Amino acid sequence: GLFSSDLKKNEDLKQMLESNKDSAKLDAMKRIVGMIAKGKNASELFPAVVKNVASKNIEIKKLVYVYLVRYAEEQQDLALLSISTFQRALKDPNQLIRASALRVLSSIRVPIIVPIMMLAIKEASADLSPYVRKNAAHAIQKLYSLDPEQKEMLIEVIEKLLKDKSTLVAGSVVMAFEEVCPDRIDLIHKNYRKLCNLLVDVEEWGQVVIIHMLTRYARTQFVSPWPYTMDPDHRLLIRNTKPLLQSRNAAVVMAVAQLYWHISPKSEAGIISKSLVRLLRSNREVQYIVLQNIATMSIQRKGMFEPYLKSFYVRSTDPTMIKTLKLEILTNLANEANISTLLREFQTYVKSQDKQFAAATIQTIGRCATNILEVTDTCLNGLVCLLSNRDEIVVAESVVVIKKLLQMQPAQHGEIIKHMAKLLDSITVPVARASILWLIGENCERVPKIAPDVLRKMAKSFTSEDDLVKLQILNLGAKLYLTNSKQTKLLTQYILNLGKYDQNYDIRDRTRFIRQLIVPNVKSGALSKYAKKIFLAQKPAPLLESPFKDRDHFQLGTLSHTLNIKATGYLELSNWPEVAPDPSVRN
Amino acid sequence: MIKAILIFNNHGKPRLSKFYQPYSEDTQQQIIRETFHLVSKRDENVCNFLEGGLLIGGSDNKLIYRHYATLYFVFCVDSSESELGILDLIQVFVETLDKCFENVCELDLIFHVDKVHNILAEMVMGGMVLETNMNEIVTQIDAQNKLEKSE
Amino acid sequence: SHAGYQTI
Amino acid sequence: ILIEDSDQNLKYLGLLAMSKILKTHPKSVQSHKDLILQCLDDKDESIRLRALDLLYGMVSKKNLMEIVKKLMTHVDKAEGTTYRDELLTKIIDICSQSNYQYITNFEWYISILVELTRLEGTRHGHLIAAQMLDVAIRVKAIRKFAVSQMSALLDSAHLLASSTQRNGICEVLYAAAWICGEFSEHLQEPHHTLEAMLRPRVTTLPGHIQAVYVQNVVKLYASILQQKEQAGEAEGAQAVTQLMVDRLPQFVQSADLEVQERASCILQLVKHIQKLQAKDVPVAEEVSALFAGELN
Amino acid sequence: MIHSLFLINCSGDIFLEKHWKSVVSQSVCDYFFEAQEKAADVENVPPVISTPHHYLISIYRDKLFFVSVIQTEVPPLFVIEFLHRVADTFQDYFGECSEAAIKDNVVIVYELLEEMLDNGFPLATESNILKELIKPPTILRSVVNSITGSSNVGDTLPTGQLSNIPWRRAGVKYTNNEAYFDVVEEIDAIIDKSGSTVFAEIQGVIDACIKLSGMPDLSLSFMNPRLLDDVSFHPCIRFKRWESERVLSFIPPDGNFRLISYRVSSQNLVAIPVYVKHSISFKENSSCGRFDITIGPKQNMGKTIEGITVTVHMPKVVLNMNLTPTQGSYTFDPVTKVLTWDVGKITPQKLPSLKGLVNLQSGAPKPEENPSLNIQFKIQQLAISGLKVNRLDMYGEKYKPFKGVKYVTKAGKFQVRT
Repeated sequence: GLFSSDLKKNEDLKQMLESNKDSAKLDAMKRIVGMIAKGKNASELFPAVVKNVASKNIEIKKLVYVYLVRYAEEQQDLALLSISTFQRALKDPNQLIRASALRVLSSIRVPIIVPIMMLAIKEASADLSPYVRKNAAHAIQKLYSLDPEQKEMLIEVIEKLLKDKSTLVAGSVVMAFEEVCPDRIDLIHKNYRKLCNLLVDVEEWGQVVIIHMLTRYARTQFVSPWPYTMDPDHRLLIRNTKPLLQSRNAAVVMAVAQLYWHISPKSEAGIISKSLVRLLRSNREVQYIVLQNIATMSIQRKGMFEPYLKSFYVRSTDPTMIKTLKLEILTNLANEANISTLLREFQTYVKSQDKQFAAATIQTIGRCATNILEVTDTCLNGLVCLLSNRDEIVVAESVVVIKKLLQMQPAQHGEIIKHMAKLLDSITVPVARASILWLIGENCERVPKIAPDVLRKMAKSFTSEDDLVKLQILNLGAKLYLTNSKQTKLLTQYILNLGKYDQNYDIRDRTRFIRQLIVPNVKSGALSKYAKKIFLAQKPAPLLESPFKDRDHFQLGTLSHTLNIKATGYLELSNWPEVAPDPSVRN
Repeated sequence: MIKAILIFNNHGKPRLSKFYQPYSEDTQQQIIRETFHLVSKRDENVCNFLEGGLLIGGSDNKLIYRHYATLYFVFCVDSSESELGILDLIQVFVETLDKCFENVCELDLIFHVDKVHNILAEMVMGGMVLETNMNEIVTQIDAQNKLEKSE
Repeated sequence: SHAGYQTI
Repeated sequence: ILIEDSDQNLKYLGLLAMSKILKTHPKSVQSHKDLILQCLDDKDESIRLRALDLLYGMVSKKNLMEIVKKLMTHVDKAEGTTYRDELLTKIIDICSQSNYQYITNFEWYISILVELTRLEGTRHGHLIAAQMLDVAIRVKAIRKFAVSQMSALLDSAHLLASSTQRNGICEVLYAAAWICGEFSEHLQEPHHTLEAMLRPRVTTLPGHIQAVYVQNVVKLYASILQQKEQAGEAEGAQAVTQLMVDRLPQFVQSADLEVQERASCILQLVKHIQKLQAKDVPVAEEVSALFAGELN
Repeated sequence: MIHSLFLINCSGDIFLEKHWKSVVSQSVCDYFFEAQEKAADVENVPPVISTPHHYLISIYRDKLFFVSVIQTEVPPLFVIEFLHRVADTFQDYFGECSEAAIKDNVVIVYELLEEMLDNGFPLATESNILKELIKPPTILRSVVNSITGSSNVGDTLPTGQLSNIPWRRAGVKYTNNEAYFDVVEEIDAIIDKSGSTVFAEIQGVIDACIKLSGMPDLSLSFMNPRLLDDVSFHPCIRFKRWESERVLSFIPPDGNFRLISYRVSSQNLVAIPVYVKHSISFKENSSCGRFDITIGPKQNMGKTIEGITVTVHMPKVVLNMNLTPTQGSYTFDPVTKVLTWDVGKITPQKLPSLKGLVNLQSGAPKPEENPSLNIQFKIQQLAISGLKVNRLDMYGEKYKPFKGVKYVTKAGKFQVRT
């Protein structure tokens, strides 16, 4: 290969593949693998490459296998040429080679060789070397994905493999179970005892997989522990997993945490949060997932994170999404015994360079204000002070939160509204603009000397306003009309005329609705006589609930709650049985 | 006609830089960087006829390019030039480099760039195409080589 | 490489 | 010949030149329409874009629908979100040019538009929604059709609500609801329609979508209230009122100020309705008057 | 589990393409690119991204993105730890996971990936076994390979794979029998504006290099194990004996090896070795301000503080700075507004400082806070926790190996408010 036509170079590679020199073959294959790694279409070399599948140079053999994996699915006819080589390799005394052959054979995605692969799997289960058996487990999974109809036989094979005492095999076998027949719990019952006893002796990746499986069946064999005595088998499960908590593998730790969260007695499970905290000492990618799990847990068991509160403090180096998650955790952990500290910290957080974070912080303060009524006066005061901040986002956000606070506590805060009326001149963000107008309307009887001035200002700007704002203008006007048509009906009419021609039909719909409702007319009946009751109806306070409340049905630790979506392949957890199923099945 | 000819790798490092229209040294460097982002980010299946950059004096001009392996060849030309004709000229320029370097490679761009420039000078003079006959351009290149070897 | 370590 | 070649550089240029011809003698250019459609199968999007431009120029009443079927075929198999957004936009622009100049069968058009709502992930769902409203409003003749299709879209909201992004899939619901409310007289099962609108899932929709729903829902209620009060089914009307009683309390807790605002004033209206109906008052007349004020 | 893997450089380019279950279109990477574009920083790119048909799990590390493609439900940390481990493996074989290392060893890394991941499931995972399955790319070996035709791929499953001690090789001998221990502690601390300690804890980890012949059974014990808590353990450790004896008994793996990690309880006040005096003046809408920072020793335990670096992320109002350092080196990046001061080490005869004026954007308002301080430092021959090892014993072998251990404390997550 050199600075020339790729076609010609490929022909030269064919010459190398045909050449009797092993080094020529190696060179070609390395170049070919490089092309595979680069996503290049080396498929045209397939009939030339396959000829070297029988080469004695093990280095080449590996390179060939790569090639075949990459293109055999496409060149299904040509791929058939490699079959005998694998078949012979499977009979070789060297089990490393046998295993390699088994793997490669199974990876060939050609429907023609299914019968062959099936036979190979059966023989593989009978291999007697645990190394090959481990590979056999993977072969099962592979065949299943290629031919679902063989499932019954594959199940029989798994059933056999489940009896293997070797810890180097069982891990993969369990994985295969989940991949092929996750519902066949009847195949495991007898094996539970050793699965528990040997779990600590299983390689870390297997342990993760096994534990997830274990929790899923545990919820059918046992009944919620939270007088109830603990089943020796239940106890076995938990007492054996205990030591795993200190594992170096974060996934393992999480798996352990999962187990206790969904199985362990609520009075005992508290311990796992200690470990969950040390997970935050690892790589950020891990931390992201961990924080989601913590937050999910904290919405129910606040006491499990309580003593570690300061560990959730946000550092300026944290990514916005990390800052956000920590903030939510702190939110859930806020209470009257620590809110004074948190508020000081939050006050600092509000001034962060990360305005997105600061905005969220402001929202959080509002949320904790509704949680702790005892501090809302001071919460409000600080929040109000933020209105003087030169930043548009900061102020606009605080306006919205204040609105919410006023919904919660509709006390005499006309002075805030008065201030808001002045702020409105500078407010750019439509949401806040609308919010201000809404507050004015809600308490226009408390600021009746201001409202009509605001009204005509808005009336002039109406066509340039956001549709949301326009809707507030309409509602504001309606209230002003009903309570003071003698001064505002002209402007009201103008506004109605503006709505009348506005292209956003939602506005027009609201406009005709209001017009008919508040403007005296031919059919001004009883309901129109209640317009003042309708517009002056007292509204209920908002519920600022945490989003994790919607993840209760997802199993903690799974992809599905990290997405908040029932992800492909996700199995839902069973509910606790009224009574436990016949224990002797597990004997 | 030709405003500049640039050769650079997939990391923006230069292999050849020859300008015909006057630019400041910083402008030249910036043009290269601009060009790099404009060319190296294009897929292998993207039309070789690109719009011009702005640092060169305007997008009316064109960036005709060709690349392989990790090397990019860009011909900055003005709006009146034949993008197709240029591409043809680019390839035969390369053919000349092969004729003179017995298959030109990156190492010739790296360590023999002075001769690459000599060759290039025979191909293009002042941004105007000096030679289109590939055997004649080699002939004159070797005539100079012989002169050098002689004395 | 042994330099710098505390004998133990 | 240049277009038929493999060199994308000159292929593009050929198409560019073809455009120059199209601009003055499209009557001859139309002969290569199929070729231009075939050009969309290349990898270089500037060619594919040029082809779309040429297709725009070549579309007429004698080949619109046919070209559209192929345009759809392409966007269906096409990959790339922004590419698809462009394809969508172009399909729309092509068929909408000069007030849908080449569409005589709007029934067809809308069903196409419905297929376009299935383009999951598009950032121009609001564009589609605008088109939905434009035709349903303008083409009176097929409003019944549009209503039935939009009611289907409203039932499909449980899937459409999988993406509540601004200008995304959920914007379809904006339009669908508006039409079904305004043209509720073309509903066959307005009760069902309401039940679909009353689904708890609605609370996860974008604020302005929910706002649309509660406004159309009370219009839909006005229609069914009139239906039952006209029929004389007072107890049926009591059940209807009870549904309002049992649904508005959910919406009033919406985070969207205007949803909870409208919901609150609606519930207050409902309170009065329940009292007046308890007093044997035919309130549907007064209620329907709140919507009857505008047809366009 | 995993269907495919793409190695993507922060530039937005794809360098290494792998497929195990089927061929995944490169267009799936557009969803990542979109997310990358939406994020204001590579650190803030969501590790989990859902697409219409695929789930994208990814890790950002060393300017590389490890983007895996999964079509079914797989526990996120399972995947994350796995991918992370792969990157660690690359560091083991090529010094570090870098795009350069990858493009220069494509065939080798391609092969490594094929051994490590089997049809989406973990296969070769333990370092020492993998090291025997595929020999590291030693230039001396490559010479031998060109001479003899020797492979880098073995033909015998390493005996340790089927042993009861899977984390290590069998039959390995050294003439230079030795073992090195490295006790590293990191100080995690939050200091407020007043200089008060907001939060602090100690993160420790003990690594080791094992060059001991045969299968020695090590026994590590501490003089003050009571200070250890929430200790992680590598699986090779006989946890039961840790619990009943409070002794770390185990037969270690060869070479580079992480043994345990631990936390020092907050019940003990964490000594802070460095204090900071500071003042930054920002007059609203001024063309300039003032900067003054002094770094000094505090609870340094009589040891030298060295390798000191101060990093500050300034607000957009800052255009440049007129600062003069007392030592080390002052530099400032006006592009990203980053202030970096190489402090060096502290000599008590004169404490280091950086001071001068700040060039601000005229007409732009002063910031509501001063940027927090990120400060690095190291103290050798010092375990700030006071952790001390009691004994290191060995059983099963007869030689008397070099035994050595170091104690060192470095800055952990050390940040100061201002």
